[PDB]
Amino acid sequence: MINKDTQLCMSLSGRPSNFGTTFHNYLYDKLGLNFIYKAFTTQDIEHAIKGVRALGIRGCAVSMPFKETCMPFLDEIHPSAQAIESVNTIVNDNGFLRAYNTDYIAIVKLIEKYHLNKNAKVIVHGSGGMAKAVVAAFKNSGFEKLKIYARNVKTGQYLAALYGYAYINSLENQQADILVNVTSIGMKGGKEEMDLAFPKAFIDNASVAFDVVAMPVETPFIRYAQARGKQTISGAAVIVLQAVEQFELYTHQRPSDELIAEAAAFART
Repeated sequence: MINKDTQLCMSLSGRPSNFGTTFHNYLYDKLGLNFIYKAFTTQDIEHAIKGVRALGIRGCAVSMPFKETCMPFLDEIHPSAQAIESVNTIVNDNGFLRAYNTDYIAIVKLIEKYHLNKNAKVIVHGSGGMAKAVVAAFKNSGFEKLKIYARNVKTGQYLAALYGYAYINSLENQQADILVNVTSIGMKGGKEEMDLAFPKAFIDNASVAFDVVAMPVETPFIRYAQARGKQTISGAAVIVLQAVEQFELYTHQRPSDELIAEAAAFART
């Protein structure tokens, strides 16, 4: 039951999804919070962000293609967003817009949650999407042994140079303990849906398979890792935790694990 004091939280993207509108509104209801959430789009990021401030909108998720173009209009870029020079979350504190990156925060949190060993050898396959957030999260968690495997050579080399890691154009001779997929390989509907993000021989020799692809959870990479009894981390965990972190920033409440799982189930539908 909306009233004048209800706070609006929102998202801005070139192609809005229903995930956050479903997920956040469910949790507001369950937690007794006088908040509503809606996804929006725009063709004018400048006046959209200036609008969020002027209208007293509390919270705004930022998606492609605005994660960098929003930044000139914000008041304070927090370390999560500084770490990868990209914003996915804005919190309006009485007109002062503070910027975060909860994809980065989520990845750091999952590294910790799964007790990944900073002495282990990591290979990241991919140079786009979540690659930068992944690479930075590992670096700032103290991992020194990481290689970026990617088909885009210049972007691959850049990411390695920026974070003090190495670039490889192939997997020959390489061993690794932690395999992370940040490509579109395995994505439902993609041309690479039924492809492996890493070769079986590589997965066999690894201990951890972390696939940032979220749909399906059971990509060929994840499924094979499970068939070999390896530890797995799925992209669904990333999407959910990054949303939870936004929710907590906006409302000052962290929902329980039980309610997050119900909300996630409500929103996958």
